[PDB]
Amino acid sequence: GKALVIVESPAKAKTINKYLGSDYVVKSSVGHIRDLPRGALVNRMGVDPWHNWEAHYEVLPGKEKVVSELKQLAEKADHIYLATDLDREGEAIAWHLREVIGGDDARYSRVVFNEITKNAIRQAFNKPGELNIDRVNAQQARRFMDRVVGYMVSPLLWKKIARGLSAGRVQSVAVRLVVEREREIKAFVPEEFWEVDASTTTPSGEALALQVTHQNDKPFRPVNKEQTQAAVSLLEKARYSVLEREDKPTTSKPGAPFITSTLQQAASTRLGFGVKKTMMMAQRLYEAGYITYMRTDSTNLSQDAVNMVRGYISDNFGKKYLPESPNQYAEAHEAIRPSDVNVMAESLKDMEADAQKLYQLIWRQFVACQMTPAKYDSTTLTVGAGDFRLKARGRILRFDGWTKVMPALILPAVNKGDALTLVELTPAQHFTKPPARFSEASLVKELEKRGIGRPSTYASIISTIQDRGYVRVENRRFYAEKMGEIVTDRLEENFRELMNYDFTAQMENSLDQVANHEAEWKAVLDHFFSDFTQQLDKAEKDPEEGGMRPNQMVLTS
Ligand SMILES: Cc1cn([C@H]2C[C@H](OP(=O)(O)O)[C@@H](COP(=O)(O)O)O2)c(=O)[nH]c1=O
Ligand SMILES: Cc1cn([C@H]2C[C@H](O)[C@@H](COP(=O)(O)O)O2)c(=O)[nH]c1=O
Ligand SMILES: Cc1cn([C@H]2C[C@H](O)[C@@H](COP(=O)(O)O)O2)c(=O)[nH]c1=O
Repeated sequence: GKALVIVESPAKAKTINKYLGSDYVVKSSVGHIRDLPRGALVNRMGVDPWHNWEAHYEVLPGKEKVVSELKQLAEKADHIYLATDLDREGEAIAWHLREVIGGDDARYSRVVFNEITKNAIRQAFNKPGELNIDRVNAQQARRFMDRVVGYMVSPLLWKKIARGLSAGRVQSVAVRLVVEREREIKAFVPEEFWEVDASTTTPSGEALALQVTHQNDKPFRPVNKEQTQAAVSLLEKARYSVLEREDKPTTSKPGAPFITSTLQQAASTRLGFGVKKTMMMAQRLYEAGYITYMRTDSTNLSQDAVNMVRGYISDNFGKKYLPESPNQYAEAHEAIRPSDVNVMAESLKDMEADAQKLYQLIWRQFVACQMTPAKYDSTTLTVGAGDFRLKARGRILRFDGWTKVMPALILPAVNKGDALTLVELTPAQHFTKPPARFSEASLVKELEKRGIGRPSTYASIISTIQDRGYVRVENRRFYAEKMGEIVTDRLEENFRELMNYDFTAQMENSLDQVANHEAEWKAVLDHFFSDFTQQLDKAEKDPEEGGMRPNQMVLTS
């Protein structure tokens, strides 16, 4: 008569089983159990846009075994707990388990937790919740419209452009961003601008480096060899002196604990990890109960989490690193942080080196976020030389603050009015450089920025656009393929709304309204499908009627 606890993976089962008494029987479904696959089109999609979005879910291959294994486990249990992940997909999976197993809805509870620890599991089963149909509807809505775009747009692409090509509701918009970035880079015309550095000696022979900033009180920006040399000869004869000294106490505050998007960026910048790699390892860490749920865009930290880390900072770093009050970064979810701050990367049980480095990265950002600011004494020397003004910036670390948890890593003395002796002038030619190429994690950042992605879809978006001749990662950077641009233009021309960034961001909002009972999923899908078929209908017409242009290059005749 024990309770049945269902999770989606063996790894998560093992971890949660350590925190559930013998009264519970943990069992992983190891997969989605059930899911989707002119009536022909409807059957292929498994969803019917014409019959009020009636769906057709069938158990995945070899899962009928898992199904028949769960039912009998349920008949021996007084209650079934669906402990799927906390996001919508997880809710949907919980729904699929409750549907497939059957029985009284009262026999089912929906436990929510953002980390698999003793206390988090206790709090989750002490106040078990109900399955939220709206989050399930929100998830299915997303899924249904992705199926519609993919299965209804792709065919048009095969007929008009080339067979084998794919279309993705959000994938096509992600690609568009890369394609626009590609075109920016292709059209960019580098511009030449000069800079002039001056080496000088303070009264007491100390070396001081300055860069000219003003000439005639106007920004010094020579654009060629002659203008620079002309400025150089004026500068070689000028008398140098410190027009003014400015000593200001500055500080650098630690960043907020990680959320999905920032974790990916930092893992990509500091560890060279790609999005797929970071998310796969994040999941590994989360499922082993080492970090909080890795799909979040909430920077909140629970009081226990904050008090725990503050205890760590206090014992391991000291009073000077402990802020008076806990840092508050601005839902109900939490940031990606380690579950136990006292567990070090080196102490993780079965995690490969890279998974340890990701944890370490998460741990440090977490601890640092709750530490005091670093203090520096910033100095700004402004030097006058004839009609020129030169600058020298520098700072010395007074207190490392939060930087103490990061790996271990000089303007001379001079008073206002002191004369500087010129030693050498160094003119340097530079050129404005084209916009940086998106990186996997950098594209996500842009996606988030535009409210296009979502914690649990960012990674899927990145991968899903990568193996379809549209865009490719070369040296950890995105490059737009010819087909990518060809398709992106076709879609921009005949599926404007679908390709529009705001509308795409708005759809994410529309999905949030469904998840929050502020909109009905079918009506939302109806509206999406309405705008969609209208776009699609004109796209299918001959180009002479405003239809999509075939990817052809007609000869002279
Ligand atoms: C997570 C992490 C941060 N940091 C420091 C480097 C950055 O400071 P500087 O910009 O002053 O170099 C800052 C970046 O934080 P984020 O990774 O959150 O962006 O935190 C490390 O040195 N190593 C790490 O592994
Ligand atoms: C799994 C999944 C989750 N989510 C999200 C967004 C929110 O963080 C959370 C849903 O929670 P909410 O119902 O309380 O809004 O999960 C998506 O937007 N798409 C998905 O596919
Ligand atoms: C080209 C290159 C990028 N990167 C990174 C850092 C960032 O995570 C990402 C690109 O982001 P950025 O445009 O903000 O620099 O890829 C490396 O770590 N090494 C490299 O050699």
